Amino acid sequence: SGEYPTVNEIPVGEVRLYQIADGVWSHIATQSFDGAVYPSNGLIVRDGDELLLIDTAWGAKNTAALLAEIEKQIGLPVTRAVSTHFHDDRVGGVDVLRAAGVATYASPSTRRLAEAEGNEIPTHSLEGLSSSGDAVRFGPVELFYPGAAHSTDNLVVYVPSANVLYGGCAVHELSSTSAGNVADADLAEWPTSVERIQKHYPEAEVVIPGHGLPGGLDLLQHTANVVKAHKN
Ligand SMILES: C[C@H](OC(=O)c1ccc(CN)cc1)c1cccc2c(-c3ccc(CS(C)(=O)=O)c(Cl)c3)c(C(=O)O)[nH]c12
Ligand SMILES: [Zn+2]
Ligand SMILES: [Zn+2]
Repeated sequence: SGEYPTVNEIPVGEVRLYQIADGVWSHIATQSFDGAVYPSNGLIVRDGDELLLIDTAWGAKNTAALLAEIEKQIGLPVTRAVSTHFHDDRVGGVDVLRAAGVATYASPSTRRLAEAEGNEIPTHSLEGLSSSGDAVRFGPVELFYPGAAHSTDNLVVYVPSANVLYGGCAVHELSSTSAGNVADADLAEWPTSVERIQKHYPEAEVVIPGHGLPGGLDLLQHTANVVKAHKN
């Protein structure tokens, strides 16, 4: 159909790519957790004759499959990866990346939390992101720390060439009916963090959530709405 691929269409272990814009893809994979199956997204951004990866494919074997799919579909080497928070859907697979020549990065907050939780740990620390509203450049993207939301360390990623906003797990898809896995969330700060994203990226054309279908800037307001209803 060429439509964005949904949880039931992706067996656990296989990875899909979806072209978002020129030089921008999402990657989609599925994983089992606590007896249910979930999709999750990441991003790929062309960086000259190399690629920048945002987030793993949620597990070691999924991430190996991601690398194979990139080779098949794109054929440029992944040289760097950024993980946007410490959960396994973002860092699970960092060891696979590190053994495939990829330099792995995350904020110091993410690295601390990953280490404390027993999740895989990116090698390199991203300074300059410790206060909400902070932004830094990283190859063809901007990394932005909006404040605590889904997690206290969550980062969002903007692709200025294409006006693509990758919200990661701080942003939910339009069909969502709850705020996802909130165990490490700050439901009270989340709307404020989303407002910071809205103010900083008003020209975003595509908004990609951490899980589920991309859309437009409405994903941000919807996220605030579902989080408020969850807190309530
Ligand atoms: C890998 C990730 O682990 C955690 O978070 C986690 C938190 C604490 C512990 C305890 N040490 C362990 C693991 C995770 C595991 C399993 C599921 C998720 C979901 C998710 C996403 C969407 C929906 C549909 S929705 C919006 O309509 O609710 C749902 Cl149900 C869940 C999300 C997310 O929200 O980012 N992260 C998910
Ligand atoms: Zn998470
Ligand atoms: Zn998530």
